[PDB]
Amino acid sequence: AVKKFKPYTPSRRFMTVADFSEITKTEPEKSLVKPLKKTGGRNNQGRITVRFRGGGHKRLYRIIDFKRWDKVGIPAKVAAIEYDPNRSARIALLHYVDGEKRYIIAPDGLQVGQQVVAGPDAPIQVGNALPLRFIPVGTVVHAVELEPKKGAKLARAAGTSAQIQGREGDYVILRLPSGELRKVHGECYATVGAVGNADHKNIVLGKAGRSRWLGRRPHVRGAAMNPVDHPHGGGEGRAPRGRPPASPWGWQTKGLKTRKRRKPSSRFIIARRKK
Amino acid sequence: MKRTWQPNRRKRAKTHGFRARMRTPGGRKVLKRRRQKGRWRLTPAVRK
RNA sequence: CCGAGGGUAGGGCCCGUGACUGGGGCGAAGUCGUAACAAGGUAGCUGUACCGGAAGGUGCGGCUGGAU
RNA sequence: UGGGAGAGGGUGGUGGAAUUCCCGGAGUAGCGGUGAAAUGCGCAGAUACCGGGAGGAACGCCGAUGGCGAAGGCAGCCACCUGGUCCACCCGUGACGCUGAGGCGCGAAAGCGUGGGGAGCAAACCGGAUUAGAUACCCGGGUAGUCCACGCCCUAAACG
RNA sequence: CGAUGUCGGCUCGUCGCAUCCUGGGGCUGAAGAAGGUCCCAAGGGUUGGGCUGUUCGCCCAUUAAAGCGGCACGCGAGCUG
RNA sequence: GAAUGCCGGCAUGAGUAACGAUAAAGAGGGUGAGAAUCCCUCUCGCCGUAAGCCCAAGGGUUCCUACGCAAUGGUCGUCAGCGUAGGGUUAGGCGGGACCUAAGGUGAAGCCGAAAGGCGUAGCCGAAGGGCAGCCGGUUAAUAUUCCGGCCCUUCCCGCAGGUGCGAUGGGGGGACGCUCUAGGCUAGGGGGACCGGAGCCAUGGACGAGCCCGGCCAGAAGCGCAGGGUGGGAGGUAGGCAAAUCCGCCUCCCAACAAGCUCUGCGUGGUGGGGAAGCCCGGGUGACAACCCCCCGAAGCCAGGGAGCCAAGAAAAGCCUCUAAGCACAACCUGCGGGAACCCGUACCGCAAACCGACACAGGUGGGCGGGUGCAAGAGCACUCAGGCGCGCGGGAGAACCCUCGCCAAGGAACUCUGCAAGUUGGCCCCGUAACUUCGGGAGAAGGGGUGCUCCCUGGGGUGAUGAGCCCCGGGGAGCCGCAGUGAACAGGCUCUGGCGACUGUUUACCAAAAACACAGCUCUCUGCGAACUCGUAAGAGGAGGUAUAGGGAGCGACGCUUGCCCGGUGCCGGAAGGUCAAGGGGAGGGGUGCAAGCCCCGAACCGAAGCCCCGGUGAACGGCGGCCGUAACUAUAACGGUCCUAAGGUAGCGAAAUUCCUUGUCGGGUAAGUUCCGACCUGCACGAAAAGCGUAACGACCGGAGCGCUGUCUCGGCGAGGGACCCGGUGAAAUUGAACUGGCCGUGAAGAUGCGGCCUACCCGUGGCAGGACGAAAAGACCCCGUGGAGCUUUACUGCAGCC
RNA sequence: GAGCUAGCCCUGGCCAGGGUGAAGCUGGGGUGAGACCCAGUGGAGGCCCGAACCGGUGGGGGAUGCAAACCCCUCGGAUGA
Ligand SMILES: CC[C@H]1OC(=O)[C@H](C)C(=O)[C@H](C)[C@@H](O[C@@H]2O[C@H](C)C[C@H](N(C)C)[C@H]2O)[C@](C)(OC)C[C@@H](C)C(=O)[C@H](C)[C@H]2N(CCCCn3cnc(-c4cccnc4)c3)C(=O)O[C@]12C
Ligand SMILES: [Mg+2]
Ligand SMILES: [Mg+2]
Ligand SMILES: [Mg+2]
Ligand SMILES: [Mg+2]
Ligand SMILES: [Mg+2]
Ligand SMILES: [Mg+2]
Ligand SMILES: [Mg+2]
Ligand SMILES: [Mg+2]
Ligand SMILES: [Mg+2]
Ligand SMILES: [Mg+2]
Ligand SMILES: [Mg+2]
Ligand SMILES: [Mg+2]
Ligand SMILES: [Mg+2]
Ligand SMILES: [Mg+2]
Ligand SMILES: [Mg+2]
Ligand SMILES: [Mg+2]
Ligand SMILES: [Mg+2]
Ligand SMILES: [Mg+2]
Ligand SMILES: [Mg+2]
Ligand SMILES: [Mg+2]
Ligand SMILES: [Mg+2]
Ligand SMILES: [Mg+2]
Ligand SMILES: [Mg+2]
Ligand SMILES: [Mg+2]
Ligand SMILES: [Mg+2]
Ligand SMILES: [Mg+2]
Ligand SMILES: [Mg+2]
Ligand SMILES: [Mg+2]
Ligand SMILES: [Mg+2]
Ligand SMILES: [Mg+2]
Ligand SMILES: [Mg+2]
Ligand SMILES: [Mg+2]
Ligand SMILES: [Mg+2]
Ligand SMILES: [Mg+2]
Ligand SMILES: [Mg+2]
Ligand SMILES: [Mg+2]
Ligand SMILES: [Mg+2]
Ligand SMILES: [Mg+2]
Ligand SMILES: [Mg+2]
Ligand SMILES: [Mg+2]
Ligand SMILES: [Mg+2]
Ligand SMILES: [Mg+2]
Ligand SMILES: [Mg+2]
Ligand SMILES: [Mg+2]
Ligand SMILES: [Mg+2]
Ligand SMILES: [Mg+2]
Ligand SMILES: [Mg+2]
Ligand SMILES: [Mg+2]
Ligand SMILES: [Mg+2]
Ligand SMILES: [Mg+2]
Ligand SMILES: [Mg+2]
Ligand SMILES: [Mg+2]
Ligand SMILES: [Mg+2]
Ligand SMILES: [Mg+2]
Ligand SMILES: [Mg+2]
Ligand SMILES: [Mg+2]
Ligand SMILES: [Mg+2]
Ligand SMILES: [Mg+2]
Ligand SMILES: [Mg+2]
Ligand SMILES: [Mg+2]
Ligand SMILES: [Mg+2]
Ligand SMILES: [Mg+2]
Ligand SMILES: [Mg+2]
Ligand SMILES: [Mg+2]
Ligand SMILES: [Mg+2]
Ligand SMILES: [Mg+2]
Ligand SMILES: [Mg+2]
Ligand SMILES: [Mg+2]
Ligand SMILES: [Mg+2]
Ligand SMILES: [Mg+2]
Ligand SMILES: [Mg+2]
Ligand SMILES: [Mg+2]
Ligand SMILES: [Mg+2]
Ligand SMILES: [Mg+2]
Ligand SMILES: [Mg+2]
Ligand SMILES: [Mg+2]
Ligand SMILES: [Mg+2]
Ligand SMILES: [Mg+2]
Ligand SMILES: [Mg+2]
Ligand SMILES: [Mg+2]
Ligand SMILES: [Mg+2]
Ligand SMILES: [Mg+2]
Ligand SMILES: [Mg+2]
Ligand SMILES: [Mg+2]
Ligand SMILES: [Mg+2]
Ligand SMILES: [Mg+2]
Ligand SMILES: [Mg+2]
Ligand SMILES: [Mg+2]
Ligand SMILES: [Mg+2]
Ligand SMILES: [Mg+2]
Ligand SMILES: [Mg+2]
Ligand SMILES: [Mg+2]
Ligand SMILES: [Mg+2]
Ligand SMILES: [Mg+2]
Ligand SMILES: [Mg+2]
Ligand SMILES: [Mg+2]
Ligand SMILES: [Mg+2]
Ligand SMILES: [Mg+2]
Ligand SMILES: [Mg+2]
Ligand SMILES: [Mg+2]
Ligand SMILES: [Mg+2]
Ligand SMILES: [Mg+2]
Ligand SMILES: [Mg+2]
Ligand SMILES: [Mg+2]
Ligand SMILES: [Mg+2]
Ligand SMILES: [Mg+2]
Ligand SMILES: [Mg+2]
Ligand SMILES: [Mg+2]
Ligand SMILES: [Mg+2]
Ligand SMILES: [Mg+2]
Ligand SMILES: [Mg+2]
Ligand SMILES: [Mg+2]
Ligand SMILES: [Mg+2]
Ligand SMILES: [Mg+2]
Ligand SMILES: [Mg+2]
Ligand SMILES: [Mg+2]
Ligand SMILES: [Mg+2]
Ligand SMILES: [Mg+2]
Ligand SMILES: [Mg+2]
Ligand SMILES: [Mg+2]
Ligand SMILES: [Mg+2]
Ligand SMILES: [Mg+2]
Ligand SMILES: [Mg+2]
Ligand SMILES: [Mg+2]
Ligand SMILES: [Mg+2]
Ligand SMILES: [Mg+2]
Ligand SMILES: [Mg+2]
Ligand SMILES: [Mg+2]
Ligand SMILES: [Mg+2]
Ligand SMILES: [Mg+2]
Ligand SMILES: [Mg+2]
Ligand SMILES: [Mg+2]
Ligand SMILES: [Mg+2]
Ligand SMILES: [Mg+2]
Ligand SMILES: [Mg+2]
Ligand SMILES: [Mg+2]
Ligand SMILES: [Mg+2]
Ligand SMILES: [Mg+2]
Ligand SMILES: [Mg+2]
Ligand SMILES: [Mg+2]
Ligand SMILES: [Mg+2]
Ligand SMILES: [Mg+2]
Ligand SMILES: [Mg+2]
Ligand SMILES: [Mg+2]
Ligand SMILES: [Mg+2]
Ligand SMILES: [Mg+2]
Ligand SMILES: [Mg+2]
Ligand SMILES: [Mg+2]
Ligand SMILES: [Mg+2]
Ligand SMILES: [Mg+2]
Ligand SMILES: [Mg+2]
Ligand SMILES: [Mg+2]
Ligand SMILES: [Mg+2]
Ligand SMILES: [Mg+2]
Ligand SMILES: [Mg+2]
Ligand SMILES: [Mg+2]
Ligand SMILES: [Mg+2]
Ligand SMILES: [Mg+2]
Ligand SMILES: [Mg+2]
Ligand SMILES: [Mg+2]
Ligand SMILES: [Mg+2]
Ligand SMILES: [Mg+2]
Ligand SMILES: [Mg+2]
Ligand SMILES: [Mg+2]
Ligand SMILES: [Mg+2]
Ligand SMILES: [Mg+2]
Ligand SMILES: [Mg+2]
Ligand SMILES: [Mg+2]
Ligand SMILES: [Mg+2]
Ligand SMILES: [Mg+2]
Ligand SMILES: [Mg+2]
Ligand SMILES: [Mg+2]
Ligand SMILES: [Mg+2]
Ligand SMILES: [Mg+2]
Ligand SMILES: [Mg+2]
Ligand SMILES: [Mg+2]
Ligand SMILES: [Mg+2]
Ligand SMILES: [Mg+2]
Ligand SMILES: [Mg+2]
Ligand SMILES: [Mg+2]
Ligand SMILES: [Mg+2]
Ligand SMILES: [Mg+2]
Ligand SMILES: [Mg+2]
Ligand SMILES: [Mg+2]
Ligand SMILES: [Mg+2]
Ligand SMILES: [Mg+2]
Ligand SMILES: [Mg+2]
Ligand SMILES: [Mg+2]
Ligand SMILES: [Mg+2]
Ligand SMILES: [Mg+2]
Ligand SMILES: [Mg+2]
Ligand SMILES: [Mg+2]
Ligand SMILES: [Mg+2]
Ligand SMILES: [Mg+2]
Ligand SMILES: [Mg+2]
Ligand SMILES: [Mg+2]
Ligand SMILES: [Mg+2]
Ligand SMILES: [Mg+2]
Ligand SMILES: [Mg+2]
Ligand SMILES: [Mg+2]
Ligand SMILES: [Mg+2]
Ligand SMILES: [Mg+2]
Ligand SMILES: [Mg+2]
Ligand SMILES: [Mg+2]
Ligand SMILES: [Mg+2]
Ligand SMILES: [Mg+2]
Ligand SMILES: [Mg+2]
Ligand SMILES: [Mg+2]
Ligand SMILES: [Mg+2]
Ligand SMILES: [Mg+2]
Ligand SMILES: [Mg+2]
Ligand SMILES: [Mg+2]
Ligand SMILES: [Mg+2]
Ligand SMILES: [Mg+2]
Ligand SMILES: [Mg+2]
Ligand SMILES: [Mg+2]
Ligand SMILES: [Mg+2]
Ligand SMILES: [Mg+2]
Ligand SMILES: [Mg+2]
Ligand SMILES: [Mg+2]
Ligand SMILES: [Mg+2]
Ligand SMILES: [Mg+2]
Ligand SMILES: [Mg+2]
Ligand SMILES: [Mg+2]
Ligand SMILES: [Mg+2]
Ligand SMILES: [Mg+2]
Ligand SMILES: [Mg+2]
Ligand SMILES: [Mg+2]
Ligand SMILES: [Mg+2]
Ligand SMILES: [Mg+2]
Ligand SMILES: [Mg+2]
Ligand SMILES: [Mg+2]
Ligand SMILES: [Mg+2]
Ligand SMILES: [Mg+2]
Ligand SMILES: [Mg+2]
Ligand SMILES: [Mg+2]
Ligand SMILES: [Mg+2]
Ligand SMILES: [Mg+2]
Ligand SMILES: [Mg+2]
Ligand SMILES: [Mg+2]
Ligand SMILES: [Mg+2]
Ligand SMILES: [Mg+2]
Ligand SMILES: [Mg+2]
Ligand SMILES: [Mg+2]
Ligand SMILES: [Mg+2]
Ligand SMILES: [Mg+2]
Ligand SMILES: [Mg+2]
């Protein structure tokens, strides 16, 4: 339930912020934070390789547990639900009965005070991690390993979910957040339920400065440039594209598919995505 | 207005100094040429 | 001091009038088509929506004040 | 107090039929469509038949001239939550009643906002026919919308 | 073209006369007043505004009249832009 | 003898401009060969959130003293940041190093690259961040938290005493964190005192006074006091913190909880050590046994790691503590005391500037701290002033034009002009009051008005304290006084109506454009399933992102409102396992050369053979495109209607003479006395039109149009006045330019615009202040234009390659 | 060569004073409960006015300059991109 503002400035007229209603603890766990080296879109050559990055708020990285098969059979308790500026989802603090403490991304409906657990025999309950082959077909699921033990890869953005559509040998069929149908190995771990903070998609940044706070510097239209800069540059006055619309580097940007043809995972993409 | 020369001893030593030049093929040739010309000083003076 | 009223400024209501514009009423014998009245030749009417020179048409839902 | 009938309402679940699409099989010269046709689709293997899969919407027989609700309206099946109502006993209160300008709430469809969903259907739209024309009726496509949640709109041959 | 700054305005004049006014005349389809037309004449005079960068033009209110041209479309080592 | 030639010398312009902020000067007395310019005294003026003081950078002896004045100093010079010489910078505690990490850099391991080299974990380096022990006064010509004095403190080594399972690069805790708002108590700082200390003063009409003037502190160990921060205790279990672990983490139990207890800071007090004014007399000395006290204001600083709220969610590492392992428990560590030990570098001086950056002693540029008082609502604003520092390194006269900066102006009041450009007006506060329209915030400081000083009288509440006095802060009522005028000086909106554009705050062409351009939230299309796409790189490797389709790249559009039509024939992109074409390769009908021959060697048809292209479809918020002629209605006119040609389809809604309209000042209406502009209409739209978005839109704008009010020197139309210049005198003394010059007018001529030729006219020789018509005046080998088989940026379905991709 | 200038990275610092008065909180009213209304408190914002600071709008001066971009008046931002 994003919170609105009265129109007492030009920008508050449209700005919307998250209700933060589920967060129960407002400073992070000191044993699980580390400094996030801001890059600014520069690589190790010092060159911008991702344009229009830099200058957002300072952040600390919360170390997340994307391999829950780490602690098979060891129940943990949901101790807090916290704000993580490195991701759209909220995070959940687990106090394992071990005494060990860890962060997971917090699925929708998780409640501080409940227990969760990871393993082939865990209850089909929100927050539990199992190998894919043990979740009953039909269950929506998140934080999905793409290859066994390599770590949660799929469906981690706020409010996302993969659905289990069926089995086939060592492989289960998933409907990804993109709507694509892909085979994933049954031994790949995944966490029951969808990701929380579904209202994340309904936040209205409201002003330029809010984009600046996020580390997003202003984006310049190719049509606003000169020929030395961009295919859309130049022109007396304004100008339509005057050619197939292109990126700064020449390639076409409306419809041109760019997935590599002979990629080995093609044998595992069943249906390319929707909509 | 603010002009272009804004002396900075640490900047001067770290950019044009002896150890900067020796770390680099082009920097060493600079020393070889300034020594072959017989310059009384091979890198700029800066007081540290 | 109050004080007719005069002056300055800013409001409210009403009446007249205005290039041009909207439709309305009326007008013996104009042009277009034929929507309705018979099952009116696609039953009709309906609220709404969209479209079309025009009557209208079509969708969704409703009414019989519909026929056989 | 004890009872009853009921698509009354809200939430969550869940079952089979059918259409469409997809994969595999087998199979070949047409299919579909109409008043007659054409567009369309089909040897790049369609139609018709079999096995698998996905997904949406609606709920056949029961079903009635039936039932429920204040009206709009309500139809697979299961559970939970909740309304109204009827009967029997004649037990309690002792006129506490009727109506009702304002107000408040509910209010088919279509329509609007932000998300989602999208099988079928289908305004607009395109095409094929018909015709003097055909911005129609008929045919082949087809986008909103039809469906979900929340929020508006507040109309009707909202009729007995 | 080893540079002659290019419209208009403003300022400052000066000159030509094919004269707008004022002076003097002839003719008149000149009764008078008022005109028309041509001749002489350059002494002096020849307004203020609205519009437009404007020159030019139209318009408003006057006027004896509201002239037409040249001077590097006079005048940017005088100004404006 | 010429090359806008090169180098040098010297001229011309010229005793000309200028002598660098208009803060400002005058006199006396010194010194000296020489004095507006150096020294001293008195007077005057200027800064005073600086034009004063303290740091940091940078500079590098410029500091202090004596001795100098050739050059440097925009004049002078006895002076100086100049010349010569001598002197001058003192630290265990301040700063940096013998400590720590940050970006980054470097880099055993490892990876990559023709070579050079590029990466790279740990580790090392890296600071203005963390950590760490000194305060006050005195003293020098010049250094001082450094020397000296007083009182404090840190670390290291050794010894003694008491204690303790001691022990680390290993585990853990801590260090350790944002933004805005903010409590309580303090301190810095400041105001006042009828109290305390003081050399004196009584003027000029009055005052010997509860008079004037001056000052009334600073540092301090332990303890104590106040105010704050930090912090649960005990037990049992334990599988987690990459060995161990009594620590930490998790669970259970008991007890304690706004406390208290323990601990750590700040402030106060504190033994003790210092300071101490005006005035006067020659930096000193006296004052002086100086006094050193009360009240009020009060930080943005301190307690601090305080509290609250918020979303954009806010370094690391060491010191420190705790836990254990090897080990060792004659050790070792901890606590207290004692002695000893304690190194290297900086320290002068300038530091908003004459010592730094700008070629200059240059009106420019330069980060941090302190920055007093009074009044004006507040304040770092403004005026004046303290402390302190200056009068800007040419002067003296004069009182022309003209220029700059400034002041006033009769009557008029935008008539000025491209334009009210410029300049007036308005101007703070308090109160009354305030319109269309609106997204309900706003528009709003709307507009427009009233008030504003001083005296006396009465009175309400707060802060401190004690509830009282005093001090201080917010008010209310009443009666009066003066002036032209009471925010009496200074600082301080002119306002309204209406269009275009862009929603908005932002951003830009450093140095001619700040805008309607860019950006912007938001909207849509599209790519991307993660070793993602994409981007940089030969690679390795990075970025993307320690992210994962509610995410990330690309593209257009550009808040929001209502909307965004028709065309897929061509180009693009997407789909199509058929067909057609298609390279290397396969295949080898059949040929050719050569050898006596086996053979060797060469050419080679059918046919098999990818991507791409052709072909079949799809696709517009992909590139794009969205007709012509003729006829027609019972007045006329015009055509709702029709005929036909063409197209892939013929422009929908909305808008329209427009930031677009050529004809054009279209036509009509409005505003004006008059309106090529403006606003409102109409529509034959040369040549609007729907995300290169269409039409609107409250609010916003140093954007661009039109209008009105107010007020004005803009103007009619100018006048006077001020100061800085110009002018004259003394001092110093440039410049571009320059074939040489003994350099007039007219009418002609001349390469077509003559001081220089002809003919006439006119004209004694030389200057000074002025003005700009000429010398086709200066400046820059025309930017326009053309030419050169000159060059460069840029485009593409030009050519030909290359990356990349298939 | 990034000691100018552009962007980013790390770590520090700066923003006088005044005005406006969002959410929330509380109290009151309202209702079946609500929504909601009023008052108080509260202190939000690419909010408002205005120094420092950052800009460079209009005009004038300067133009062999004080200056190879300055000076005066005026004007924009000033808790934020
Ligand atoms: C104001 C001073 C300048 O004059 C003008 O600007 C003058 C008004 C002219 O324009 C002058 C008349 C020109 O000549 C004309 O050229 C035309 C092409 C042709 C003309 N005739 C031949 C017709 C000819 O006369 C020309 C070319 O000047 C460009 C002269 C040419 C010799 C120059 O370039 C000349 C050296 C100019 N210049 C470059 C200026 C650069 C730009 N700038 C401007 N202002 C600043 C500035 C501002 C503030 C602070 N600092 C700097 C910088 C200077 O430094 O000084 C100049 C003389
Ligand atoms: Mg809002
Ligand atoms: Mg509101
Ligand atoms: Mg939340
Ligand atoms: Mg840590
Ligand atoms: Mg990185
Ligand atoms: Mg690197
Ligand atoms: Mg990029
Ligand atoms: Mg970037
Ligand atoms: Mg989060
Ligand atoms: Mg994320
Ligand atoms: Mg897999
Ligand atoms: Mg979104
Ligand atoms: Mg951020
Ligand atoms: Mg973006
Ligand atoms: Mg952009
Ligand atoms: Mg452009
Ligand atoms: Mg451009
Ligand atoms: Mg470039
Ligand atoms: Mg290009
Ligand atoms: Mg282009
Ligand atoms: Mg362009
Ligand atoms: Mg154009
Ligand atoms: Mg352009
Ligand atoms: Mg376009
Ligand atoms: Mg084009
Ligand atoms: Mg292209
Ligand atoms: Mg590519
Ligand atoms: Mg896909
Ligand atoms: Mg600069
Ligand atoms: Mg610098
Ligand atoms: Mg340095
Ligand atoms: Mg440096
Ligand atoms: Mg370097
Ligand atoms: Mg070096
Ligand atoms: Mg080498
Ligand atoms: Mg070598
Ligand atoms: Mg040298
Ligand atoms: Mg030598
Ligand atoms: Mg060198
Ligand atoms: Mg009267
Ligand atoms: Mg009909
Ligand atoms: Mg009919
Ligand atoms: Mg009919
Ligand atoms: Mg239709
Ligand atoms: Mg076949
Ligand atoms: Mg589906
Ligand atoms: Mg009933
Ligand atoms: Mg009874
Ligand atoms: Mg309804
Ligand atoms: Mg058709
Ligand atoms: Mg026909
Ligand atoms: Mg009925
Ligand atoms: Mg020329
Ligand atoms: Mg020349
Ligand atoms: Mg020229
Ligand atoms: Mg020249
Ligand atoms: Mg007569
Ligand atoms: Mg007569
Ligand atoms: Mg005559
Ligand atoms: Mg005359
Ligand atoms: Mg002309
Ligand atoms: Mg004209
Ligand atoms: Mg006359
Ligand atoms: Mg006349
Ligand atoms: Mg003329
Ligand atoms: Mg002539
Ligand atoms: Mg000329
Ligand atoms: Mg001419
Ligand atoms: Mg001409
Ligand atoms: Mg001329
Ligand atoms: Mg001229
Ligand atoms: Mg000029
Ligand atoms: Mg001119
Ligand atoms: Mg000239
Ligand atoms: Mg001249
Ligand atoms: Mg000239
Ligand atoms: Mg111009
Ligand atoms: Mg010669
Ligand atoms: Mg020369
Ligand atoms: Mg030469
Ligand atoms: Mg030379
Ligand atoms: Mg020379
Ligand atoms: Mg020479
Ligand atoms: Mg010589
Ligand atoms: Mg010489
Ligand atoms: Mg000379
Ligand atoms: Mg001379
Ligand atoms: Mg002269
Ligand atoms: Mg000069
Ligand atoms: Mg000068
Ligand atoms: Mg000044
Ligand atoms: Mg002054
Ligand atoms: Mg004197
Ligand atoms: Mg002497
Ligand atoms: Mg002197
Ligand atoms: Mg002298
Ligand atoms: Mg002097
Ligand atoms: Mg002196
Ligand atoms: Mg002051
Ligand atoms: Mg430094
Ligand atoms: Mg120097
Ligand atoms: Mg000298
Ligand atoms: Mg001398
Ligand atoms: Mg000498
Ligand atoms: Mg000199
Ligand atoms: Mg000088
Ligand atoms: Mg010294
Ligand atoms: Mg010491
Ligand atoms: Mg040592
Ligand atoms: Mg190497
Ligand atoms: Mg280093
Ligand atoms: Mg270090
Ligand atoms: Mg440090
Ligand atoms: Mg230290
Ligand atoms: Mg101390
Ligand atoms: Mg111990
Ligand atoms: Mg911390
Ligand atoms: Mg941290
Ligand atoms: Mg920090
Ligand atoms: Mg914040
Ligand atoms: Mg103190
Ligand atoms: Mg005070
Ligand atoms: Mg254990
Ligand atoms: Mg004594
Ligand atoms: Mg501060
Ligand atoms: Mg603190
Ligand atoms: Mg705190
Ligand atoms: Mg680190
Ligand atoms: Mg052992
Ligand atoms: Mg032993
Ligand atoms: Mg040593
Ligand atoms: Mg020192
Ligand atoms: Mg300064
Ligand atoms: Mg100095
Ligand atoms: Mg000077
Ligand atoms: Mg200076
Ligand atoms: Mg004071
Ligand atoms: Mg004030
Ligand atoms: Mg002076
Ligand atoms: Mg000064
Ligand atoms: Mg001077
Ligand atoms: Mg004179
Ligand atoms: Mg002045
Ligand atoms: Mg006067
Ligand atoms: Mg006057
Ligand atoms: Mg007026
Ligand atoms: Mg007037
Ligand atoms: Mg005017
Ligand atoms: Mg105007
Ligand atoms: Mg004024
Ligand atoms: Mg004022
Ligand atoms: Mg006032
Ligand atoms: Mg009004
Ligand atoms: Mg109003
Ligand atoms: Mg208005
Ligand atoms: Mg309006
Ligand atoms: Mg309102
Ligand atoms: Mg007012
Ligand atoms: Mg007001
Ligand atoms: Mg008075
Ligand atoms: Mg103001
Ligand atoms: Mg713009
Ligand atoms: Mg703008
Ligand atoms: Mg717009
Ligand atoms: Mg808008
Ligand atoms: Mg701003
Ligand atoms: Mg510029
Ligand atoms: Mg430029
Ligand atoms: Mg430049
Ligand atoms: Mg400019
Ligand atoms: Mg601007
Ligand atoms: Mg721009
Ligand atoms: Mg833009
Ligand atoms: Mg915008
Ligand atoms: Mg939008
Ligand atoms: Mg979208
Ligand atoms: Mg590349
Ligand atoms: Mg990473
Ligand atoms: Mg916008
Ligand atoms: Mg745009
Ligand atoms: Mg609206
Ligand atoms: Mg097409
Ligand atoms: Mg097509
Ligand atoms: Mg196509
Ligand atoms: Mg072969
Ligand atoms: Mg085209
Ligand atoms: Mg086309
Ligand atoms: Mg339409
Ligand atoms: Mg028009
Ligand atoms: Mg017109
Ligand atoms: Mg228009
Ligand atoms: Mg046009
Ligand atoms: Mg026109
Ligand atoms: Mg025109
Ligand atoms: Mg006209
Ligand atoms: Mg009119
Ligand atoms: Mg017309
Ligand atoms: Mg355009
Ligand atoms: Mg508007
Ligand atoms: Mg603006
Ligand atoms: Mg603007
Ligand atoms: Mg006006
Ligand atoms: Mg007016
Ligand atoms: Mg004047
Ligand atoms: Mg004067
Ligand atoms: Mg004389
Ligand atoms: Mg002289
Ligand atoms: Mg001299
Ligand atoms: Mg000669
Ligand atoms: Mg001669
Ligand atoms: Mg002569
Ligand atoms: Mg002469
Ligand atoms: Mg000629
Ligand atoms: Mg001649
Ligand atoms: Mg002559
Ligand atoms: Mg001669
Ligand atoms: Mg001759
Ligand atoms: Mg002659
Ligand atoms: Mg002659
Ligand atoms: Mg003559
Ligand atoms: Mg002269
Ligand atoms: Mg001249
Ligand atoms: Mg010439
Ligand atoms: Mg001339
Ligand atoms: Mg000339
Ligand atoms: Mg040349
Ligand atoms: Mg040339
Ligand atoms: Mg040139
Ligand atoms: Mg030419
Ligand atoms: Mg050629
Ligand atoms: Mg040629
Ligand atoms: Mg060429
Ligand atoms: Mg070029
Ligand atoms: Mg720098
Ligand atoms: Mg500020
Ligand atoms: Mg609160
Ligand atoms: Mg602001
Ligand atoms: Mg304000
Ligand atoms: Mg300026
Ligand atoms: Mg600037
Ligand atoms: Mg101005
Ligand atoms: Mg200035
Ligand atoms: Mg100023
Ligand atoms: Mg201002
Ligand atoms: Mg402001
Ligand atoms: Mg402020
Ligand atoms: Mg910020």
